[PDB]
Amino acid sequence: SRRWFHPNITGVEAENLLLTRGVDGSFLARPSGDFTLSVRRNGAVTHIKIQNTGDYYDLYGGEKFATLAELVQYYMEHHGQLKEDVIELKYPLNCADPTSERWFHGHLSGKEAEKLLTEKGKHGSFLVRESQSHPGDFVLSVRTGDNDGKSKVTHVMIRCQELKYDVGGGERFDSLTDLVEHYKKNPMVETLGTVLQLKQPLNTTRINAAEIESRVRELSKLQGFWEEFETLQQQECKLLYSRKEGQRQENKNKNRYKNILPFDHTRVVLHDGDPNEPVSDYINANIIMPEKSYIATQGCLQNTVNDFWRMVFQENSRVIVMTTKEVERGKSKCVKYWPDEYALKEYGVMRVRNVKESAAHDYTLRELKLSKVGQGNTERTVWQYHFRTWPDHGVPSDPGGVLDFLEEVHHKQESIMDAGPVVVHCSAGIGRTGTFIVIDILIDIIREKGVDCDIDVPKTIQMVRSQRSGMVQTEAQYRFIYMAVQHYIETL
Ligand SMILES: CC1(N)CCN(c2cnc3c(Sc4ccccc4Cl)n[nH]c3n2)CC1
Repeated sequence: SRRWFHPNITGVEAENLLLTRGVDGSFLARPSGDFTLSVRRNGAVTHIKIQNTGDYYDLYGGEKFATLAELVQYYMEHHGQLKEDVIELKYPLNCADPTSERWFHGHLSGKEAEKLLTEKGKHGSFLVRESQSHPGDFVLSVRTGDNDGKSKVTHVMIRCQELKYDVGGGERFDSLTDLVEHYKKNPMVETLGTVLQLKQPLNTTRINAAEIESRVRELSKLQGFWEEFETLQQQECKLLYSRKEGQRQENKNKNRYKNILPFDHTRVVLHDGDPNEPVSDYINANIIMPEKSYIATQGCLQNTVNDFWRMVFQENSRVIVMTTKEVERGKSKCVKYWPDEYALKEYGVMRVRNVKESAAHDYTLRELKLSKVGQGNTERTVWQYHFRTWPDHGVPSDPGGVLDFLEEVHHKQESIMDAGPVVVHCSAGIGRTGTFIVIDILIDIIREKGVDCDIDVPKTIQMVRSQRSGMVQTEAQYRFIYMAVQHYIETL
């Protein structure tokens, strides 16, 4: 449900909430790109800092995580010993705000809402807005139907009385979300039969590509970007798919970050593994396919370089995108899994030759030759695109170089008949990596359909996040994906 996240409270409001409405074990998370976990223990409120500069959520005195929901789930089911004394996350302190619900539109007239539902709704599309006739109340607007008169818009008053909500009779809810949830499971039936089924929120995030700059300006006033992003973050609770294989003891040492793991149902499975190793089928990587496909994976560790090259070989991948230096801020992010220029190396049963490096402003290109040892004729060229100028924290101020990069990469991939997924990695393989993949997916739509096409940035991000945890980490990357797509639209 993710209700333990309060998008707009203060520290003192968080302590007050935990001391007066929580008990020991009660907790909540809140933003300050930094966040805080606030936890009551022994009648006192502690605040634990979470940092995310773009690769993962770094929790002080804890582990690193792909999403806040996975962070909370870990410390609520595994012990994870969040210590400091031990800090236990027992009871979510739920937030009642509706401001990051997909169906909440706050300020919105009835005629604007009828038009929105008319132009872009279907039977069951709905939304909730602030009542204008009755200050303080709210309105639920639903579309139902099959301009032939076969459809209609129905409005329903939501009374707000003593901070509780109701539709004029029956139960009174502590939040608009509790009311919507309730009347989603138990639809409202009009007198003459029509059941007001709340099937899906009206989609407002989808735009036509030509109007990108207009939306980017809309999102840049008072900020709209943060609202839209945090409404996406609110959807991360639906993506807690199992990641059992990555948690196996034999696979623990193959994870760069212990708790950042691939979903079981999209992970890359490696076959033809030597039968000597009990578990030879595992790597930290997920197939990403827009629903050109991709593999999103972490930066190699010394002990997974051989498994990485089994992946590349097995999937017929011909292009690798690296978006990290080998070492950043003095810390290892990816071991050097390719040979020096002109050299030849064996990695297990795989052999790689670095044929030639080419240096451009933002990136180096390494032309690798990959084959299986003892089996001539399996050789194929793999092109390694190594973006080197990405900032250690945050994102670039201008998307130009990233776009020139992705364009080259796309043309290489397209030029190779029956090439496999493009491999993309950074350190953890979710933040820079998801940003680059999402940008590439959006640009691909436009490449094929021109500027006269529909794009939906959060929808695409959600779709990539169902295939690997936390794809796209921060609001800064979110804005950067917009800004990149804008700049691509204006170069055509
Ligand atoms: C006015 C608002 N308060 C409410 C409506 N708006 C949305 C709508 N949808 C989302 C998502 S998710 C998502 C989007 C598209 C398809 C599928 C999914 Cl799951 N994240 N943020 C969002 N904001 C903007 C802010």
